[PDB]
Amino acid sequence: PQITLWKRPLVTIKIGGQLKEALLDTGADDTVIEEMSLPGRWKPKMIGGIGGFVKVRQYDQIIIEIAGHKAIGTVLVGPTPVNIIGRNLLTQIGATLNF
Amino acid sequence: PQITLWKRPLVTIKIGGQLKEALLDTGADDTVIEEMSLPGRWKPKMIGGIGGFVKVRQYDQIIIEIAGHKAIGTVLVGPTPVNIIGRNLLTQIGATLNF
Ligand SMILES: CC(C)CN(C[C@@H](O)[C@H](Cc1ccccc1)NC(=O)O[C@H]1CCOC1)S(=O)(=O)c1ccc(N)cc1
Repeated sequence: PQITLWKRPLVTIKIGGQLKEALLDTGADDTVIEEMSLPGRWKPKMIGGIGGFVKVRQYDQIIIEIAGHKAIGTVLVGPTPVNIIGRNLLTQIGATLNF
Repeated sequence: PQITLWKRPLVTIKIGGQLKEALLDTGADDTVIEEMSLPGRWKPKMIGGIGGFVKVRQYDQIIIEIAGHKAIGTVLVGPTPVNIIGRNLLTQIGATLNF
């Protein structure tokens, strides 16, 4: 698909058996999802943006289905106001910015 | 151009005659620039990011060149980890996300 940016680029994802809406965000280095349980080991991380930093849990080797495409990578879980698909997974689905 | 996302999508912008680096950010509704002098009056705006809400200065109808493409629109000035080009100006330069 070709997604225009007149509105927020929101897509459905499936993660841990759950359907969520997420923003495709080229300015996010990594994917961060609202609080949920994920399998496996995690370690703490701080991520920062407008308004400062938030503490998240970093899970590796997580599979997400993004607008029907599967990708695997690191997912950060924490108190984000919006689910964000970041570059670490956008690359895997072949997403590019074009102008 | 086509910009892939293996690295941060950093481009050169020109604003006030000065070259700056900025991040193309589909997850940002608005464009946010580090502190600098811009002409004209400003009005208050609250924007929310991952860490919370913050007050910034809104300048309307500012001329900015982004990776060689001319835009004229709203620029917010405030404490930002990086200059961010948001959807309000990505749409003016015709940017789309493709996968
Ligand atoms: C600020 C950029 C450099 C980094 N952020 C991504 C941005 O796309 C961010 C995404 C977002 C949208 C809505 C609410 C909360 C966050 N939009 C954003 O702040 O919009 C503001 C700036 C002007 O318009 C409004 S991030 O969320 O802090 C972040 C940082 C690290 C990772 N791993 C994940 C995300």
